[PDB]
Amino acid sequence: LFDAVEKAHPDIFNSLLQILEDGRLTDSQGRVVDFKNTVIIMTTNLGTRDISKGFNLGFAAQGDTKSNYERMKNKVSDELKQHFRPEFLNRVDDVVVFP
Amino acid sequence: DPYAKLFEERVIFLGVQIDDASANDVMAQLLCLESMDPDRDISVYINSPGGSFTALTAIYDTMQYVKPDVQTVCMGQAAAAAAVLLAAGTPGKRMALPNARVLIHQPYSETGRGQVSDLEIAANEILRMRSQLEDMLAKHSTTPVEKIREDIERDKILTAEDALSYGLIDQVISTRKMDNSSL
Amino acid sequence: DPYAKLFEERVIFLGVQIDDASANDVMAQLLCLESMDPDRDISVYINSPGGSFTALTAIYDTMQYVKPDVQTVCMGQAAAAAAVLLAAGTPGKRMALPNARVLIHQPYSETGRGQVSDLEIAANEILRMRSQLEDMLAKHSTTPVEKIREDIERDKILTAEDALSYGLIDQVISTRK
Amino acid sequence: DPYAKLFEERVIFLGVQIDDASANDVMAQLLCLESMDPDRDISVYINSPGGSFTALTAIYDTMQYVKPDVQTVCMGQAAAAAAVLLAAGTPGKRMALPNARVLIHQPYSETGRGQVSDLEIAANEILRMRSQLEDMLAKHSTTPVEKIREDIERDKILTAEDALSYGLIDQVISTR
Amino acid sequence: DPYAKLFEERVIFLGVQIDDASANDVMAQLLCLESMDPDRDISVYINSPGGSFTALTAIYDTMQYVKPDVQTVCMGQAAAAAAVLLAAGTPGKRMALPNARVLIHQPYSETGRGQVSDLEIAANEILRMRSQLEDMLAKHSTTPVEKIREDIERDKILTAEDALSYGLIDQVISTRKMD
Amino acid sequence: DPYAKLFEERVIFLGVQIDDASANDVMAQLLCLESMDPDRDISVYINSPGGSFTALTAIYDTMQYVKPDVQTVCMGQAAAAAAVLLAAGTPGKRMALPNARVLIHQPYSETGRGQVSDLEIAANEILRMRSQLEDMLAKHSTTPVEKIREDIERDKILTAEDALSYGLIDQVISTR
Amino acid sequence: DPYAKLFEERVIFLGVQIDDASANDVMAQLLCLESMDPDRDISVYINSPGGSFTALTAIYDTMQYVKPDVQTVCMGQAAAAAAVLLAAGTPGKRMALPNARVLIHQPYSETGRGQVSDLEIAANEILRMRSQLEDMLAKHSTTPVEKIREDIERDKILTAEDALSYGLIDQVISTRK
Amino acid sequence: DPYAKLFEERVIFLGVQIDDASANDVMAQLLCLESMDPDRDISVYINSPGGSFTALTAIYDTMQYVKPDVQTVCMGQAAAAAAVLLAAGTPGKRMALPNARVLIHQPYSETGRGQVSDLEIAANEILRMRSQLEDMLAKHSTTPVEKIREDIERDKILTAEDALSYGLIDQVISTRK
Repeated sequence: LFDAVEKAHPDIFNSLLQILEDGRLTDSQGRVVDFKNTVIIMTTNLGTRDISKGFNLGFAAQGDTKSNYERMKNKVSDELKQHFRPEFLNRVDDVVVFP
Repeated sequence: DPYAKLFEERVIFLGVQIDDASANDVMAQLLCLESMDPDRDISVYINSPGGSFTALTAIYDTMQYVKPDVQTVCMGQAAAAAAVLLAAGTPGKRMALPNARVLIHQPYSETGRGQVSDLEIAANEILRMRSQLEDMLAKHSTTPVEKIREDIERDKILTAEDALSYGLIDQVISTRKMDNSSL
Repeated sequence: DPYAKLFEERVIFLGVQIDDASANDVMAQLLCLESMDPDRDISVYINSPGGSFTALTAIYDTMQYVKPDVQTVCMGQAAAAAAVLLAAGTPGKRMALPNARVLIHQPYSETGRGQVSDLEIAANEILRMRSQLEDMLAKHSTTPVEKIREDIERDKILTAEDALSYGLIDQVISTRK
Repeated sequence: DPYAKLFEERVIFLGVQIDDASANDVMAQLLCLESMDPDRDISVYINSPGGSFTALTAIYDTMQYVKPDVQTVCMGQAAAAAAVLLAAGTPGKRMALPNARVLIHQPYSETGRGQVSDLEIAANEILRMRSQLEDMLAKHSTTPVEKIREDIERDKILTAEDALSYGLIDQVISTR
Repeated sequence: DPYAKLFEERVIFLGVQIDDASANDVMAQLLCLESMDPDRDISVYINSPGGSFTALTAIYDTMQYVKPDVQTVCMGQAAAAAAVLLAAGTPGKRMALPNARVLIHQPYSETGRGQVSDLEIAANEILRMRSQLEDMLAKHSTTPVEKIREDIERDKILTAEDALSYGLIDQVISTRKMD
Repeated sequence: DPYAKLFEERVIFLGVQIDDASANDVMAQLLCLESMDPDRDISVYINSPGGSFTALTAIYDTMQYVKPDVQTVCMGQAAAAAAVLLAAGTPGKRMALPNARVLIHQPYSETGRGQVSDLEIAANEILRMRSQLEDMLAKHSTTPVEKIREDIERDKILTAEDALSYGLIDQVISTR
Repeated sequence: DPYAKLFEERVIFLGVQIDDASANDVMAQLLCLESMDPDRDISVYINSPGGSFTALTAIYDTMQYVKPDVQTVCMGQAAAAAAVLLAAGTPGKRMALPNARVLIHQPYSETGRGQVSDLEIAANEILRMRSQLEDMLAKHSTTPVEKIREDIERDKILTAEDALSYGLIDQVISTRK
Repeated sequence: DPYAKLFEERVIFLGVQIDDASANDVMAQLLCLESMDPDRDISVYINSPGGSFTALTAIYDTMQYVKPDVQTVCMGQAAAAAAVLLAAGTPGKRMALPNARVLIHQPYSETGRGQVSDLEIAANEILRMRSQLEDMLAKHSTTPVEKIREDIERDKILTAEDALSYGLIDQVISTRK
């Protein structure tokens, strides 16, 4: 488990690539340790700063029919694409948004 | 600076007479906004008393060229060329203030002194521009082209609901509405 | 400068005549103020000698649209367009300085040389403008609409107490509490 | 610039004509100075050759509204609107320089071509403005309203001692 | 500042009358763009109604001398010298918006009071300018020079398709979704 | 910005025709310099012709009001109100350049068309300004008052040594 | 701005008419460029239509005094004094664009109302300025002084190749291969 | 900007019509230069076509007032009021360009409508001004005052070598070898 992934430097996770694609990691002594039987979870709250928001700037007729879940899902997707490299997000099996 | 805050939220604001400098600024801003994000919509607020025709044409082409949808808000008045820009927004996202008017009329122009051949060429050009304006107004509206030709003979003023019935706009805003907020 | 601070505590000055640029700036500031805090009221100070009708309608619409309540203060004078802007505030929050004048009159306009058809179209347009103005005045006041029709035939100047009794001002401020 | 500095020593100049823009600037400055410290006095320096009546009214109401005392100093001249603004200060704080002139006269107005009814309305309005001006001059001075009304029929110029005898100022300052 | 961002991507706007100051600014921008990167494309956008001939020649010579390819895009109108500048871009990289107009005509000029010899010299100079104009137009077009002379006798206005068939531009770009 | 440096040290220039705007500018500058330090001295340089008399009285009051001493240096010329300002400094430190000139004359006035009574009030007022003029000229000089009356009837131009003999200045600066 | 960069690599534009302000600015930039580096070249690009004779002489004297070699490039045109500055550069480093022109003619001037003696003094100065002009032209050109005197009687326009044959420039730019 | 760099090196550059504003600017710059260093010399560049008389006297007095030697360098032209300032610099440091010219003549002035006494006072003052100007010319030159009086009656024009012969300047710059 990697808790609060967004609060680390955006380079440590460069070391997770070979973990998420090859299931292995080499220490400084040259020994290979496999990760093929582990379950990797990374928790974050990116893109959730605007849950208590009513409307956007500018005039608009009617209103957003989408619930908070859809708007927050779109915001999370945008922030995830903004924060992480495409090759890192291409290796993650599932991205789950918590309502 | 409220204008900078509006721009950061992807709102392009047009409140001056449409000329070459204003058209260049609008096109530059539209290109920059498209480059920043080719997915988020761009909002254009119209409070202009018409303007030149070439600048109108350039702005219209730039609006039709960019990838993101364009949301046009009539705000005050749209006298001669601003009405076309209001009608040139993405269908379904063209709205207007309640107490606003939209005016439409055929273009007005004048030429300097010259020989008869030059005046004939100028008249041909002006007729071509008028036909182009009628085509653009017919494409982005509901009424048939013949109705447009009959209507733009003289100054025609339409209210918000009159414009909605005409098809230039799609919605009339009344008051700020909160989101559903249903989790 | 004091202007930036007055903006910081959500106060907008309208001290010049109502034109396109001034209305545009006022409505941009209104939108920004609504965005920053959609619950705290926005204070608008009226010190303008009227202006164009289209800018009047734009400011009125953008002031009725915003969620926060609008708190309008008449300051010095409020003539024609400024009178409507002052009277368009949230009920119970439209107040004026003790000594002040509110001037109301029917719109005045000039039409260029043209054929008869254009002139009668312009006459219809100005009649529609007058009708819209009197309807807007009637909506935001307790005075009957026909009384407004006969009153706006000529210049009508009202003091703070006259405006209070007319239905345009809710109360008059005298000293800080 | 010395203007901003004297602003934080809470001194406000009125050295230009009293019009809408200067009135709004002065009103905003007064509001900000009250906001910064609602207990210390605010100094208003007057060097203006009069101005419009609406600006007079707005500045007068703004000065009368706030708690902090309006300490009014007059240099050079204070004519028409400036005289009323100087006399509108808190009692005991209205002082002027030795050889300074204060001019008082009835309002002067000009209107364009119009019908009889419009001219009658304008005349009524200007008479009301003159009556209000006399009312403020009476309530902010010691001279009875009748003599003030008789005096503003023609332009009257008063020195610092003459102003003190009239009742507009409290004391004359020459050197600290 | 949108113009600064545009210049950061090697884009130059020409939407003002072609005079000495605008020509100097355009040439300085071209030299800076060449210096920063000598082998990458430079985009020039034309929305001008025309201008003086000397500034036109200066801008044309600067564009020809600078080695990276120049892509000229017409947005609104391109009249007189603007048409020549639009046609002076790299072949295959000259574009116009779907609704645009290109105006071409022979030069017009004014001279002051003077003796007959000075007037004759000025007439020779203006005829030389016109001949240079047909030479420049024919060099960058697919139209015979005699037809060029016949066409530019009076005001000739061409749409996007008319300009494309006439050889001034190379493509009419409709939208972005439809490549 | 040499002006900023000179204002930083102690220096204030008066090299523009005297009017309300320049008057208020010098007011702000003098008040700021007094606020920054009330124990030093202020140097005022005059290279301007005359101007409005109300501004002259106002700035005379301002110099006579603040506690710091005011030094006057005259270069180029000092005409009309400028001469009075030069002579209005603290005694002992009023100086001029060798080629400087001092011009003095009776005040010039120009009023608009009006009724007889308004013109009469204006004439009395301008006589009052004239009387203030010789009073100011005499109280700061060693010349008899009636001599000033008869001298200011027409244009009177004096050199540096002539001004020193008149009593308007104290020293003539040749070189430090 | 591009101008600041080109000044960083030692470039001076002359795109306005020749007068006191432009000449004074040229003085300032030339002196500063010499002070910063007296070894590298200084480039002057001219697009001027002419100007006063006093600024002509002052700028010519400044260019001659400044010991680093000065390159001159005629970009759009060079008329009257601009041609003189074009010829006043370091020999072997005077350039002109292909579609450029150079205009040369005798000076034009006017005098105010006055007595005969003052007019004679002014005419003598005018003749002296003209003589200095053809002397300065013959100094930096390969043509005989009599030919210059006869040619500058009226206006004369030369192309880049004509200017090269006349001796005004040294190289005619073609392109950057 | 090059002008700031020139000022940092203790150079005051003057190429404008002498008036009150220019005189006050020169006052401020000279006083600041003296304050920052009262020992190192100050160079003043003259490119003006003339000026007023009171400003001339003021600037002459303040330039003679300062401790540092005031070098004067003339470019292009120095006429009437500029010649006095050019010749009033410190001895041995009055410098001219090869083609610079100096114009000298008596002061020229006008007076308004007025009574005969006022015109007589003005005429006496003008005669005094001319006498002061000729005294200043004699003081700072090697020419007898009678020759100056008989010469400044009408416009006279001197080149660099003629200015050196007249004693107004000291040496003529040719080039930096």
